[PDB]
Amino acid sequence: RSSCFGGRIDRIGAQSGLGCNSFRY
Amino acid sequence: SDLTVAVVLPLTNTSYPWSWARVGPAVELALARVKARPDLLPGWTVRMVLGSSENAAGVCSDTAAPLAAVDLKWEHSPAVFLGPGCVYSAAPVGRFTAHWRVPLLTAGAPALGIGVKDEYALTTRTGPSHVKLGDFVTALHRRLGWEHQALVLYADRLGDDRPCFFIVEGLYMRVRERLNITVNHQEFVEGDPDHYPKLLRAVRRKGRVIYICSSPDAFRNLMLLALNAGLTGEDYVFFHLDVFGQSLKSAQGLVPQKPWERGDGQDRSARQAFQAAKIITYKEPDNPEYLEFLKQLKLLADKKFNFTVEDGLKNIIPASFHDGLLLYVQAVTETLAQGGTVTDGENITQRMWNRSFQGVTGYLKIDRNGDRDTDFSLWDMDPETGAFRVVLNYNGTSQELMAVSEHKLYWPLGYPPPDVPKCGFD
Amino acid sequence: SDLTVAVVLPLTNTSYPWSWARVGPAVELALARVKARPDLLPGWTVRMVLGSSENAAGVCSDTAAPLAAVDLKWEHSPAVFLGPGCVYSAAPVGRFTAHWRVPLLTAGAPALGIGVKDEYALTTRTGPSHVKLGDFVTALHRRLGWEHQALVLYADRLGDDRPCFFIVEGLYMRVRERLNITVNHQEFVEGDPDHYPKLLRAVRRKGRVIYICSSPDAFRNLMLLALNAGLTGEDYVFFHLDVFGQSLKSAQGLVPQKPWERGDGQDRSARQAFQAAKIITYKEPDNPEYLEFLKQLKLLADKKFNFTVEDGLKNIIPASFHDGLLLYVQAVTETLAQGGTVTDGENITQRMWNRSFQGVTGYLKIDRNGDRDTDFSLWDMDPETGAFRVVLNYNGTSQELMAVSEHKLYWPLGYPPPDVPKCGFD
Ligand SMILES: *[C@@H]1O[C@H](CO)[C@@H](O[C@@H]2O[C@H](CO)[C@@H](O[C@H]3O[C@H](CO)[C@@H](O)[C@H](O[C@H]4O[C@H](CO)[C@@H](O)[C@H](O)[C@@H]4O)[C@@H]3O)[C@H](O)[C@H]2NC(C)=O)[C@H](O)[C@H]1NC(C)=O
Ligand SMILES: *[C@@H]1O[C@H](CO)[C@@H](O[C@@H]2O[C@H](CO)[C@@H](O[C@H]3O[C@H](CO)[C@@H](O)[C@H](O[C@H]4O[C@H](CO)[C@@H](O)[C@H](O)[C@@H]4O)[C@@H]3O)[C@H](O)[C@H]2NC(C)=O)[C@H](O)[C@H]1NC(C)=O
Ligand SMILES: *[C@@H]1O[C@H](CO)[C@@H](O[C@@H]2O[C@H](CO)[C@@H](O[C@H]3O[C@H](CO)[C@@H](O)[C@H](O)[C@@H]3O)[C@H](O)[C@H]2NC(C)=O)[C@H](O)[C@H]1NC(C)=O
Ligand SMILES: *[C@@H]1O[C@H](CO)[C@@H](O[C@@H]2O[C@H](CO)[C@@H](O[C@H]3O[C@H](CO)[C@@H](O)[C@H](O)[C@@H]3O)[C@H](O)[C@H]2NC(C)=O)[C@H](O)[C@H]1NC(C)=O
Ligand SMILES: [Cl-]
Ligand SMILES: [Cl-]
Repeated sequence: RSSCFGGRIDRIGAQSGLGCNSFRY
Repeated sequence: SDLTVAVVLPLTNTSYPWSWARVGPAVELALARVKARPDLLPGWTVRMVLGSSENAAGVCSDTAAPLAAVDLKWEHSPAVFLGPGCVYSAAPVGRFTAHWRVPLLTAGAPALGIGVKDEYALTTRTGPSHVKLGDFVTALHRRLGWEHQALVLYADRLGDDRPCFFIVEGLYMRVRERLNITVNHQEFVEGDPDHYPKLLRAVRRKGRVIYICSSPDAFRNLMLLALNAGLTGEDYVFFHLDVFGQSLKSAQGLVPQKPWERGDGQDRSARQAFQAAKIITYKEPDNPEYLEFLKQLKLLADKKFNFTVEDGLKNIIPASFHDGLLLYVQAVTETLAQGGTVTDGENITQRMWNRSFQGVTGYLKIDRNGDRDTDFSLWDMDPETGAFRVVLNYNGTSQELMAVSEHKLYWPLGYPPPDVPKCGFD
Repeated sequence: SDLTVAVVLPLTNTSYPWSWARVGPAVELALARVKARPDLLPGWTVRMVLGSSENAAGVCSDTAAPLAAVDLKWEHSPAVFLGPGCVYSAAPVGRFTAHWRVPLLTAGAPALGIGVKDEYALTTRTGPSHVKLGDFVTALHRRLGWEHQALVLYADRLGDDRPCFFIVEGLYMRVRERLNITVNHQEFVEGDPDHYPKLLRAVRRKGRVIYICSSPDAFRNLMLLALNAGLTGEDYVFFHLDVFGQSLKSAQGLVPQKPWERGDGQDRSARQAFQAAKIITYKEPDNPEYLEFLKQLKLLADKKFNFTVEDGLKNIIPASFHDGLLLYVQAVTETLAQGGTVTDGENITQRMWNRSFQGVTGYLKIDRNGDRDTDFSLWDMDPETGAFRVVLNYNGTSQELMAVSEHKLYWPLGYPPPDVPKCGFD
C-alpha cells in the first residue's frame, strides 16, 4: 500500500492528490 | 411513442444505497406517477432496460458498468441513463454517455471529478456531492472563528469504492478553494494497529479542528484513545464525517440516539470521550411527502423486489433517484412542448440545471453545475442525557446555518476552542 | 485459416513512441516475416483491424480507446489485441480484454497497476516497465552504499498521461519493496516559478541522492539553480529520469552528446552544474539486427505511412511491438502444435511468460509476471570534454551492473557522496 501511489488507474482518483506531496492543487 | 430509460446499477447486490432492490421500487413509484399525470409525457409509455454495474464477485465494477452501458446503448438506443452510483462505476459510464450525447442522471457518483461537466457533459447529479460537504464545512468554520488550520483523518477498506477518500477530497478542495486555510490530511488503515500511535501523535501535532472519515468503531476507538491520552473538548473538537449516519439509528424511532454505546464495558469511558465529538450527516428530509414515500417504498420493495427497506439516511438516495427521474420527465415534456425531441440532450439538461423543484425530498435545487445542493445536519451530545441530537442545520442552496429546536452546540469551555493552540503546536 | 489482430493505438497522432505511423510499419515488418517463415503459422493469413485510441482533440483517451476496443471485439472477434500504449488508454482496455478472455500485447502501458495480472489477466508487456526502473535503482543503491534516504522530484503537464508520475510510482514502490529506505517525494509544476524555491529548499533538506523526472529544460534549470546555491557533486548527485533520452541525441551520430548545451550563454554555467548530474535512460540495443530493423522501419514508414522515423531511444517501442508480435505468433503455432486453438488465451499466454526470446532488440526475457525485463544505461560526464557517455549498464534479467568501455563514473570527491550528511540534515 501507499498513501499516494497504487490507487487505481483512472483520472477520477487524480483530481487532488490528497495522499501525495504536491505543490499544485 | 415511448421513452427508453437505461439503468446501470447493482441489480443483485443489495448492500449499496443505490442498489436496484432499493432504487427499482423508487423508480417504479416515479414511473407510476408519470402515468397518472396528464401534464407529464402524455401518451408516452416509458420503458426501462436494466444493466448490472457489478462484477462476478457482486461488487460494483469499473469494468462491468461501462460494458453494460455499451450493451444497452447499442441494443436499445436509450434517451437517458440512470446510475451508476459508485464513483469508479460512474466515471467510465459518464465519459461514454458524454461522448454519446446522452443525458445521465444519478443520485450517486458524488466524487469531485464528476463535477467537471466539461468532461462529464450532460451528467446531472440529484443526490449529494462531496464539494457540497466542503460548503458546509466552510460555513461551519466562518460561523465559529476557525480560520487557520484543520486536520482530516480518513481510512478506507482496500477494494471498495474509496468512499472516505472521495468525501475527504471534496471537503479538502472546496474548503481550501473558499478559505485557503491549512488543511492537513492523513490516511490510515482501520485494521492496522500500527497507525493509531501515528494518528494520535498526528492529532496532537497537526490540528485542533479534526475531521475523521471512518467506520463508527474506528471513530469510537479513536475517541477512547484521545480521552485516555487527555484530549478533551477544551482544546479539541472531533467531527465524524458520517454522511449516511452509519453510527446512528434512523430518525423514525429507536429513541434515544447513542453512538458511543456498544456493550463492552467501555461505554462509560466512551461517553466522556464523545463529549468532544460531533457528527456530520446528511439532513433527513422533513416534509410529509417523504414519510409517505418511505411507506410506499417499503411496501413496493417487499412486494416486487423481495427486499426489506429499513429506515435510515441511506433512503435519501432512492428518494433522489425518484425525484431526479420526475425532474427529467418534466424537462422532456417541456422540451417536447417547444418543438424539441427526447434526444435533445443539451436542451433537456439545461432545463434541469439552475432550477428549483419540489419532490418527495422537499425543496431540491439543481445548481448551475447540474449538481443538487445538499443539506447537512450537525449532531451533538446533550451533556445531561448523553444522547446525540441535531443542533445545527445547513441549507445547501442558501448556505445558512440555522439552530435546531433552540438547541445549543455543547462546548466544555462555553465556546469553541481555537483552531490553533496558545504558543504554537509545540 | 486466418488470425485477427485488433490494434488500438494513436492512428493519427504521430507524437507518441507507440503511434501507428511508427508501430504500423514495425508490425508490417513482423507480419511479412511471419509470411516468409514456414515454421510460424503455416498457411494462416494474419489479418489486422485498426482502432484509434485518440479522442477528437487527437491525444490518447481513456474514452476513445475502450470504445474502440468494443467496436473491434464485436465486429471482428479478434484473437489478440495490440496496444494501447498510454496508461489511461491501456487500463480500461486491459480490463475489458481480461474480461473477454482475449490476450493483449503492448510495448506501452508501463504503470505499476498494469502489473497486477490478477486484474490485467492475459496482458503481456514486451516493452519497458517502471517497476524495472525500481530494480535498476535498487542495484544502483546496493552497488554504491546508499541504504538510507533518497529524494524524488517529478512534474507533469496537466492533461497528459502523467508519464513522470507513473515512472516515479514504479521506482518508489519497487525500491521500498526491496530496500525499505526512506524515499521522499515531491511533485511540482514545471511552468510555475513558485515551486523552484520550494524545490531547491527541499533538495537541501530531504535528500542527497536526488532523482528528477522532468523535461530536459526543467532539469537543466534546476541544475543551474543548484550550482548558484552551491550544491556540488561533493554532497549531491542529481539523477535525471530521462528514460527515452529526450535530453540526448541519438546513438547513431551527432557526436558528441551535450545535454547542458543550449546556446543562451548559460552553457558555461550549465557544464559546471552538470558535473553533479547523471542521466538514466533505457539501453540502446547493441545487436546488428536492431540497426537493420531501424533501416527497414525507416524505409517502410516513409513509403507506406508518409512518416519520417528519426533515430532515438523511442524506437525501442516499435521494435518491441515487432518482437512481441513474433513472440506471440510462435506461441500460437506452439499452441496449435499441441492441439490448442488460437483462442486458448491462457495457454498461449503461459507459453509467452517466463520465456527468453531472440528479436531485433536482441535478448528479451518475459518474466514470470508477463513483463519484459528492461535494460538501463547510466550516462555520466567526461570531466575533460564535458560530454556525457554511457558508463554503467544494467541487465534486467540478471540484475548486474557492468561498466561500459572501461569507463569510470565521475565523482568530484573520488567516490559517491553519502546519502545522509554528517550531523543530520540540520
Ligand atoms: C433553503 O433555502 C432556499 C433558498 O431561499 C429556499 O428556497 C426558497 O423556497 C421557497 C419555498 O420553499 C421559495 O418561495 C417561493 O417560491 C416561488 C418562486 O419565487 C414563489 O412563486 C412562491 O410564492 C407563491 O406562493 C406563496 C405561498 O407559498 C404566496 O404567498 C405567493 O404570493 C406566491 O403565490 C414561494 O413564495 C423561494 O423562492 C426559494 N428561494 C430561492 C432563492 O430559491 C428553500 O426553501 C430552503 N429549504 C429549506 C428546507 O429551508
Ligand atoms: C542479460 O543476462 C541474461 C541472464 O544471464 C543473459 O541471458 C543469457 O543469454 C545467453 C545468450 O545470450 C544464454 O546462453 C545460452 O542459451 C541457451 C539456453 O540455455 C543455450 O542452449 C545456448 O547454448 C548453445 O549455443 C552455444 C553458442 O552460443 C554453444 O556453445 C552451446 O554448446 C549450445 O549449443 C547458449 O549458450 C543464456 O542461457 C542466458 N541466461 C539466462 C539465465 O537466461 C542475456 O544474454 C544478457 N543480455 C545481455 C545483452 O548481456
Ligand atoms: C456486496 O457488496 C459488498 C460491498 O461492495 C461486498 O462486501 C465486501 O466484499 C468484498 C469481496 O468482494 C470484501 O473484500 C475483499 O476484496 C478483494 C476481492 O476478493 C480481496 O482481494 C480483499 O483482500 C478483500 O478481502 C469486502 O471486505 C467486503 N466489505 C464489506 C463491508 O462487507 C459483498 O461481498 C457483496 N455481496 C454480494 C453477494 O455480492
Ligand atoms: C498529439 O498529441 C500531443 C500529446 O499527446 C498533443 O500535444 C499537446 O496538446 C494538448 C492539447 O490537447 C496540450 O494541452 C492542453 O490540454 C487540455 C485540452 O485542451 C487543456 O485544457 C490544457 O490546459 C492544455 O493546454 C498539450 O500542452 C500539448 N503537449 C505538447 C507536449 O505539445 C498534440 O496536440 C496532438 N496533436 C494532434 C494533431 O492530435
Ligand atoms: Cl453502481
Ligand atoms: Cl495509446
